[PDB]
Amino acid sequence: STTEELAKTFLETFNYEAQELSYQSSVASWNYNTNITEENVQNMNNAGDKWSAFLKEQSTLAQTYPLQEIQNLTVKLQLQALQQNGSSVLSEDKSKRLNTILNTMSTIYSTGKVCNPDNPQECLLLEPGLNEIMANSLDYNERLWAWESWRSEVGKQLRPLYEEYVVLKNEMARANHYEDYGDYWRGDYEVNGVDGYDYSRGQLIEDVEHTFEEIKPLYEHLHAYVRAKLMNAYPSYISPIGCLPAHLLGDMWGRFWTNLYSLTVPFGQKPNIDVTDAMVDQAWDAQRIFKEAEKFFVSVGLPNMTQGFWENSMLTDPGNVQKAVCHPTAWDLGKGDFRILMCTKVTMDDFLTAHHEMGHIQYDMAYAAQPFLLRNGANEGFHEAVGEIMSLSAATPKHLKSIGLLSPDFQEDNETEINFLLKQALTIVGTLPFTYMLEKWRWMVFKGEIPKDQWMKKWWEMKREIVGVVEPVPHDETYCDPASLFHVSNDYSFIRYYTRTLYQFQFQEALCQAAKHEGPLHKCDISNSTEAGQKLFNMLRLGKSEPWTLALENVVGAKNMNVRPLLNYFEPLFTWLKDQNKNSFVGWSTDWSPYAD
Amino acid sequence: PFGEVFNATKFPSVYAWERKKISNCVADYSVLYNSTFFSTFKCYGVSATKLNVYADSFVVKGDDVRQIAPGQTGVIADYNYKLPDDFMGCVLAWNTRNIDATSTGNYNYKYRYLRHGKLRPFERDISNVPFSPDGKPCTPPAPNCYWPLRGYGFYTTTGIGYQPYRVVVLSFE
Ligand SMILES: [Cl-]
Ligand SMILES: [Zn+2]
Repeated sequence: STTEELAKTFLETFNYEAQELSYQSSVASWNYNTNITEENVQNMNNAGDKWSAFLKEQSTLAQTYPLQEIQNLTVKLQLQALQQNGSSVLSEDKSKRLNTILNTMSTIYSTGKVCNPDNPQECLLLEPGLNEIMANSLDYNERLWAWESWRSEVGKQLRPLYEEYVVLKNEMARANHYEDYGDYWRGDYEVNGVDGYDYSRGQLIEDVEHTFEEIKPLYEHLHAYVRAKLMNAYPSYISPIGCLPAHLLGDMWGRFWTNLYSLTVPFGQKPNIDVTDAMVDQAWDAQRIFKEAEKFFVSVGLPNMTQGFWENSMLTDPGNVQKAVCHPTAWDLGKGDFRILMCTKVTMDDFLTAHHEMGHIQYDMAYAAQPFLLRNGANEGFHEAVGEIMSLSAATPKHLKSIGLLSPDFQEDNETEINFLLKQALTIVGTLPFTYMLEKWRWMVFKGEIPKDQWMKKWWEMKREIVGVVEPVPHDETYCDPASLFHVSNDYSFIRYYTRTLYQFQFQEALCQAAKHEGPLHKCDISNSTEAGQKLFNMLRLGKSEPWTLALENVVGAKNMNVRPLLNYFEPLFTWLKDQNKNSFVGWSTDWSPYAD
Repeated sequence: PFGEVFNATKFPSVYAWERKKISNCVADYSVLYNSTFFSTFKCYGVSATKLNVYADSFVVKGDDVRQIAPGQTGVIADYNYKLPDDFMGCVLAWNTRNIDATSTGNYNYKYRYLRHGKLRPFERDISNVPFSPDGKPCTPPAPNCYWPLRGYGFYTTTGIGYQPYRVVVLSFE
């Protein structure tokens, strides 16, 4: 009856009870998202609420145990988790208010709809409407309008709240011995005692700012290329040495340059790594899609989906007489009860998606052995990276012919490739900086390094440095754009999107050299290779069990996030660009502006 | 005579398992030889006939079936049912999701997970006194107080590993 021995027996009780409440919570949450009625929705809460109850109870109960008295390190790790000291350390007044804030921001962002200044009787929501505009509109003004309309109505409104939002949130952090709400988030990456596998809540910032450096060349160059391309799209509205106008980047914030493919495509005279037709032309149905993906993973020495998986899962839109949420989703309801929700539609996008999702399911199972509190990805990124690993292999024309969705006779030429390759930069390499500057800004704002009256004059002072992008109208502290984006005005660790990006590649490399790959890194298809599968299943079955660094090791074979393998995926490209930019200017002046004066 | 344990309407909960004694009787074993129905038959003794007994029945989780066999640390064999390291006969099981599992959960089947000491072969424990890892008599919701018995709660929709399987341990002497 030591201090450990007592905790030992605590967790044991927590595990068996959490398994039942959590299962009850998911099943309800499941019946809703797949039947949306009144009885099913009301229910979702009761169950969800009970599970919410059990937590605070069990959290402010794990206090009985002073962490520093643990030898079986695991216990400390678990105990640590239950130590979600929530937002209790505050005052019932503040905690109340805090949640009142979050909630508003959330509903403002969800409800906020702007109305046509040139047709007050008509209005639009972010999605669709506004977003519909930011992706397809070629009207410099219409784009300009929506961009400002949004950051002008809801933006401003969120300014007050965010201001208070910070303080309170910061207060919390400090109490728990964290430098700020910032050093809080960074926590997710921390490691304590294990030798050569530790990691500080600060080295993230180092290893991020370090890695990001090696990416600059590739970025500057992609930037420079799309720039001139845009210069043609929006004649005269751009500077050949200046930055890029925020309302012109494929979506409402410039998150991803994806939608710019339209007018940046290297060779318009190329066509289909789109089997969408081939699928419909072969009468493939839902089942085929998922059944086929099951094969893929088997092909690398992993298991068939559970007998239950097929019995419970929802693979096709129920139609009417039963309304349901169609976000494709992986489900790990626990009790060895896995399943996917997808309103499947015989297309390629969906076909890859189905693989991506079955990747999550694959990860989930792998770590089912681990104790209830360790059943997750090494970190926030790991789980998404694992899924995108699959999307990567299945997308190869190689794998597509391999399966009979692409006429065996089709031969890939190095131009259709540059395409795809850049259609990638647009998404993978466009959001990289956008992400680094974002979190860095919140990051700084949380170490106080950025005053309330320079909150935009600091935003865009780095948007013009890190991202080489400009504001089409200047903003004052009336506006609060760094929050105009879901992830921010709804409180979320946004750095995941960065780290998950590298991780997914060192994983893709690790698996190609292991599965013996001869062509350029993006031609890889781990498919049919079991030996490289084994290499995956090591970092997989760990769950949160080890330090992500060890987890990373197991596959890649290193102990840190190296960007060199991303650069590798984008090397046939990287040069093709230095070539287009022989006459273009590579870089940008932080001073140039679209509005002028 | 066996038709009363197998085929039986209701089954006992592990910790409180039921032992049947069949004296002066004969059965072919062929009602058992065939019918794949069973998901387990490991017979730690033989597999023939000689018209010559013990038959304990109860219900455990799926993956918990692994534990009804000699050796095997437990948590089920440590605290609910322990088969002798040596002396043996047979262990039998079948899936009963529809009989013992509901769509809302059926927490009627229990198992002990907290105990002081391990169960010596064939032993049984129906105690139900608040547990504490030192002996201090408990009184919930006091700290470090747990009721040693818990429900399984078999939902019709859970993994085969977490589905209700009934067990009959036929022991010969
Ligand atoms: Cl912005
Ligand atoms: Zn995903």
